[PDB]
Amino acid sequence: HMMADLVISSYGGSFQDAQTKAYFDPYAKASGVKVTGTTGTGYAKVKAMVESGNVTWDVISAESPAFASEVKDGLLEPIDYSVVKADNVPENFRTKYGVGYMVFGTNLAWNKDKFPNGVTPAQFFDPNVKGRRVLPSDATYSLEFALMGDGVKPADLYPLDVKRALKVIDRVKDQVIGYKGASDIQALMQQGEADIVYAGTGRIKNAIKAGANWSYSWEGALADTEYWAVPKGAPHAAEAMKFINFAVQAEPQAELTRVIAYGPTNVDALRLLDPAVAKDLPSYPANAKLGAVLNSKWWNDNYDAVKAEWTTYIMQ
Ligand SMILES: O=C(O)[C@@H]1C=CC(=O)N1C[C@@H](O)[C@@H](O)[C@H](O)[C@H](O)CO
Repeated sequence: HMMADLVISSYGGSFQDAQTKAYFDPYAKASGVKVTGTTGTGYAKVKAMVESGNVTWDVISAESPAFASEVKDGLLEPIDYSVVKADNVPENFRTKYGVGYMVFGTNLAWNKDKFPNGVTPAQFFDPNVKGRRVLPSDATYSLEFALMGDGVKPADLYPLDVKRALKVIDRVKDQVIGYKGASDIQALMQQGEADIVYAGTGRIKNAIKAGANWSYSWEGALADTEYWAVPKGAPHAAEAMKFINFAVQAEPQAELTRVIAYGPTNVDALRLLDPAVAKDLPSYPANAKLGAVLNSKWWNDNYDAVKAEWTTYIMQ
């Protein structure tokens, strides 16, 4: 049994606040287990922890390119499907080393006072459009936005033309104030320290709810899948499977979407929600046609080479 906290690593800020309300606190109440949310999730951190042999994280939230790299390096425990019992979660989300629990869009957002007529992906990469820009911390999401912004059709994205994408970012690189994580981006929006960003739909909508006079579009947006995974050598690997089972059920999945504008993988969650929530999701036909879906197969094969270039690229 659990004699200490079940440690869950995520992204912090409003998204972790949402996960705590929908998954962490309800599981703690249902199981009697102490659940502690932490930050730092990512492939580099998971690798360092697992390879050290000093594993302090029991459950991780992994975005599909980070998840792909973790699987490739044998950093995760296989999911116990005798424990994770969710026939209403499509089999393609129920993978060997992780369970797809959320579908999320990454969108172009603008401050309405600086840009009342909005910003298109073409205008984001236009040197003549003046404004403090924030791009994501890694090459993932960033490269696809640069390419769609430069006129690459969403259907023609992969294999990513990395050279072109970087030459595209090069046009507005002097106006890019940072390459930040989701929590840092939401704080910059709320503090009015940026004018144009590329961030998670839920982070944008939560900043607006909190008073940020910002807007966004689905033009050049990138949709991705978020996974629950268990680091290899996790001290509470068996309890982690019990948390994952709980979290992927219709009620916790619907509670997540209620608080933050990210979509469920459980097919029975949306009928529990306001019909209007469907319009703020990447799968919505009017939204889907304007952007693309991240290809994790491409990132699985190309992440290491792209990362080696990206690190040197953002270090000027
Ligand atoms: O935390 C969020 O609201 C969103 C929703 C899931 C997710 O992975 N998020 C983070 C990404 O949008 C992004 O911040 C990413 O981790 C970095 O760009 C590093 O690749």
